[PDB]
Amino acid sequence: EEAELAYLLGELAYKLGEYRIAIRAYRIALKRDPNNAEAWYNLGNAYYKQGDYDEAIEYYQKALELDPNNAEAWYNLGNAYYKQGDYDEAIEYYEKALELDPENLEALQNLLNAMDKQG
Amino acid sequence: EEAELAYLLGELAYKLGEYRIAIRAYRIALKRDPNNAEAWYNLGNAYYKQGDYDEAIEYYQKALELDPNNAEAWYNLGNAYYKQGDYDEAIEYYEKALELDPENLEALQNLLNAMDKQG
Amino acid sequence: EEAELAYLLGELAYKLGEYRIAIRAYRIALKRDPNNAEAWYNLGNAYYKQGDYDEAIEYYQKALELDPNNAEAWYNLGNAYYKQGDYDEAIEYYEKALELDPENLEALQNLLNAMDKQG
Amino acid sequence: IEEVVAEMIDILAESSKKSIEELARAADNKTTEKAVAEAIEEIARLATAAIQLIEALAKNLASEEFMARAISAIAELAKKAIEAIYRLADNHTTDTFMARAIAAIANLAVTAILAIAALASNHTTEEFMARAISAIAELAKKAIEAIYRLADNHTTDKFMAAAIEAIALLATLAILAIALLASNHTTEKFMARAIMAIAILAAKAIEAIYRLADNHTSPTYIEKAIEAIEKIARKAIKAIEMLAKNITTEEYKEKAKKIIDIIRKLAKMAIKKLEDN
Amino acid sequence: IEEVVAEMIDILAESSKKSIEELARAADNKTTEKAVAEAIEEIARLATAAIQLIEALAKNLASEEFMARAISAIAELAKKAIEAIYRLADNHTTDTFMARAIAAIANLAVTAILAIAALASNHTTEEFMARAISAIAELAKKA
Repeated sequence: EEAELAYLLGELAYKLGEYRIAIRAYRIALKRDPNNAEAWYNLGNAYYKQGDYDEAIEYYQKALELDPNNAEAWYNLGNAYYKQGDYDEAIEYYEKALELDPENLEALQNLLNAMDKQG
Repeated sequence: EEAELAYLLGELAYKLGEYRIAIRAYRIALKRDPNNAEAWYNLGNAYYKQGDYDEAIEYYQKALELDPNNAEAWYNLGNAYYKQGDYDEAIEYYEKALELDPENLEALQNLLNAMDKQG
Repeated sequence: EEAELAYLLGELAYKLGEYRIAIRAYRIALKRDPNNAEAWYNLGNAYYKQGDYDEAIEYYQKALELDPNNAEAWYNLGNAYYKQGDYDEAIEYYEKALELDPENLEALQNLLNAMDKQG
Repeated sequence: IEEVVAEMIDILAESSKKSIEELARAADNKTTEKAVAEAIEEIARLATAAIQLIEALAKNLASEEFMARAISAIAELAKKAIEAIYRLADNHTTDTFMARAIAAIANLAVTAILAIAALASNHTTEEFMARAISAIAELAKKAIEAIYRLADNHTTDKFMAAAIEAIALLATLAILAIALLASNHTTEKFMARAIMAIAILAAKAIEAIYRLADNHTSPTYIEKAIEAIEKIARKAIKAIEMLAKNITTEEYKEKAKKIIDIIRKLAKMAIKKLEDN
Repeated sequence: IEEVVAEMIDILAESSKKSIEELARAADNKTTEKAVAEAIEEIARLATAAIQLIEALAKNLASEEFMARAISAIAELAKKAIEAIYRLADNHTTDTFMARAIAAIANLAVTAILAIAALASNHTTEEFMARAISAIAELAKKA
């Protein structure tokens, strides 16, 4: 099962902070299995960690289509939009993350900040 | 040789303490090559480290059928039985580990303790 | 793409200092793709790090045939020859590394030392 | 005339800033705690006096451009005094002079804020009132952060309660000062800005308190932190409602409600976590 | 507006009163004369500053009910500062810090009295002016 090994290599490298490696390994795992929502999410996270926000947004969105209840992905999607200055989108996604998980204090604070920057 | 890569990923993750990853990688390596005694042994060790003693026992036993001279596996098999309260078995396996390696002080001490708990 | 995963596993293990693992993974990556100059180079480096200078020389030479502008490989090829006492070769390779990169202070110093040991 | 009054203000401000820097340098290069204590008190004493002289002169400036310059001079001096104290007073194994630093920072922030509001109330243009609101909010945030950071540099929980109370004080007065100036706005655009300024400051005050209280097991600090958090939310919300009542465009009232609900959630969530500790 | 200004005054007054009590406690439990000297000066310094901030805010209160609250806040803080100093500064074999205590008490009384008169002059009702007179007389007697 090359797809699982690709996944495992990706996860190990990711956990160790070796994002360059993690990205290549996840691309392989996903090429073989496009429905791996977790790999899409972590692929997006590796880009996010590198400041590659455009990629982080695309991949977070795919992970969410596969799994709409991933509150953390909603939160980070909002964060990437926020970082790019897209406050209208940041608000929309922080609100979803909170509906799924009201305990996310960071989302509440970032939500309020996005509202300040908005218009 | 996917089986060797699975083995290598397993060993790297194991060495780094990432037992969750090591287990999945070893299962793949063994699925492809059931005679890999070393992988069976390390598979059992990863479970042992996690407190998963029932699995550690099964896998240690398989590694030993493939390689009866593995004193360390005999020792750890005895330890898993000991941890579960099976003192009769712990005694039997500590004795074998010692026949293979008389220098194992821990086995001697655990052997005596198992004898105390026995009956 | 097993060859890429083999490469990635090799690079991760190498970076972490697990040269035993890195070597086996690189051998697999190269078996599948003999033109991977970078893998040849890092394969040679893992041996170099272990004191396995004969292997380090062979693999550095292959990496260089594939990529003659690799100043670092020229430098390390010279270092392996130097370590074995082959000062005539060490001189030849330090000079090439310097032609490619004049800033390599270590090559200049080692070059002068090789000249002292020479004849 | 305005030129003369404004020049006198700029002169006093430059003299005061230089003196603060020199006091800090004089003590920063010493190994004597007493030298530092004197610099902490002298910086605060000087900045306070300078602010009061500026206010007295600033009252003779009828023009908005000039009042804005006076406000800036006060705000700049006050923030410089706070930074000088934060650095000057840091470390000391966290056992010596932390109480002085907290009190000094909070006291300077109070004087500067009230002084700004005192002058700011004479602007008749919403744009200028908005600038004053920002100046108050920025001073309040800087004072809160300096106090917060000193409190978390601590090696032991000595004086964390002072930090908790000082933050609650500054946030409460700054909120009221904003509401006070904001009560003179007539356009929803500006009323909305005042509401966000309050909400944000309230959120920052709550988070700083929460984090300090949540850093270690501390049942009596938890009791203080919880009341401070609820207190801040009460003041922030009432201020928002008072301003919100003057909005007649609806969409803006909906936004004010969202803001209030966010504040309520922040207070409740922060409290629940502190209660569980 | 009056509600806001009045609230700010009450807040400053409560903070100031607590701090005076704490300074007195911190020094009351010490055996070092210097700790006491600092508390004597800090109580007076603080109360003086607090009074001045209250006066500045109080000037924005046109309503008599609110001015009366501001007057009370000044008077209450001033008398608390005086009591704290009296107790804090007592004894000391009567050789140490009596001069500081006398000056501090008299100076606080002067600041508080003049500040009250400054606000009190804006009442237009005889009943309120009478309250201010009483407040002044009580501070003078306590000092």
